[PDB]
Amino acid sequence: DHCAHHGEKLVLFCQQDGNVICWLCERSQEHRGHQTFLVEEVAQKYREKLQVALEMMRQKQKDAETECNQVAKRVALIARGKACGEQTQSVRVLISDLEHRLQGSVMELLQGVDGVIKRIEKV
Amino acid sequence: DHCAHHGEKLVLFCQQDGNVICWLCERSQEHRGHQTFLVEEVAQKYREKLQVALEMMRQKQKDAETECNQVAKRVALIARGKACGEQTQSVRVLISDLEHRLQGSVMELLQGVDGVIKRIEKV
Amino acid sequence: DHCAHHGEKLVLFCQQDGNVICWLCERSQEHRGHQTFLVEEVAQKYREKLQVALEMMRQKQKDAETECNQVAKRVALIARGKACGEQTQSVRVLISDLEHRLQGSVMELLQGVDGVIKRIEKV
Ligand SMILES: [Zn+2]
Ligand SMILES: [Zn+2]
Ligand SMILES: [Zn+2]
Ligand SMILES: [Zn+2]
Ligand SMILES: [Zn+2]
Ligand SMILES: [Zn+2]
Ligand SMILES: [Zn+2]
Ligand SMILES: [Zn+2]
Ligand SMILES: [Zn+2]
Repeated sequence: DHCAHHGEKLVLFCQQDGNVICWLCERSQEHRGHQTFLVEEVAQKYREKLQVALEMMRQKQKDAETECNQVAKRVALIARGKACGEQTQSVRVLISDLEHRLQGSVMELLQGVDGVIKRIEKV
Repeated sequence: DHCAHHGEKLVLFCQQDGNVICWLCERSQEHRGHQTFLVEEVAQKYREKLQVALEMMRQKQKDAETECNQVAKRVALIARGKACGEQTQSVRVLISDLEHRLQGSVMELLQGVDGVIKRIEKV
Repeated sequence: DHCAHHGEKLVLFCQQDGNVICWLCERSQEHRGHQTFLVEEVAQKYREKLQVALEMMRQKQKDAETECNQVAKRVALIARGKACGEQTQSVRVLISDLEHRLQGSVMELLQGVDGVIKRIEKV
């Protein structure tokens, strides 16, 4: 909950970068013309954004594996089950990440959140 | 002298609200587009504004009661003295408030000061 | 490294004044419309600016005294050596100041630096 570089409170959320920063960070050239908000005023927006993204991926994952289960119930179908495992990997990691961000604190929720958003957009 | 919500120093005076706030308060949506100044740079303006308002009300109160004393010196004049007591109430409370704001600290002086101004304007 | 007036960290450099100030200083009327930067982001600019200024004055001083040495090697030439001592005084003090600013910390480097710049410009 503290900026390791400046030793100040991490309480500002930059919309350009999706990072949680301190007031001295806000002055640096990195965020010269960036719009910041209080962490306490963007949490709900992103929390609901990740909740829906988690739900839609859980549904897509449930559909995928119920199908993958029928194949495995027949047993080279083995290589097909291997493909499904490799294709759905990034979803399993993303689902895990969102479950961590939602259950945890506001720091874990928002830091680099916009990066997790764009990864969700990819699938 | 501290913001109970954010634990920061109350050193900023918002002109839109007439409140003494902290730097994190200044970031919240409550003061999205409000002009703030240092508490130490608006005290004199408001101090003299309240001094004159106190003086003009003390004079109006002195005139009123000297008149109210003549009536009571006759003794239903009793109900007339009761009316005067009810009519001049808000002035007695305002005079008291200003005496508290002027004698005390800068916090008591400026917090919600603009609210006391508009009440002074009413009479 | 602390603002004696406000007790806050001296981490902001005002370009209009050439002073190192705190965030409460930045709010005062003194710097109403001044551009500030992080001390950590202007040090290099001024450090190199003073390095070149020191070098050019050391060279001008070396040339001057080697000439002053020839005169003193003859010995009223004494009054001429006295004039040289009085003429080159401000350079000897400026050279000393720059050597102090460059060797020391960022505070000593930048505080009132722009004042030392204009004195360097005079010669
Ligand atoms: Zn920082
Ligand atoms: Zn940024
Ligand atoms: Zn599968
Ligand atoms: Zn506050
Ligand atoms: Zn306000
Ligand atoms: Zn009366
Ligand atoms: Zn200061
Ligand atoms: Zn300035
Ligand atoms: Zn000489």
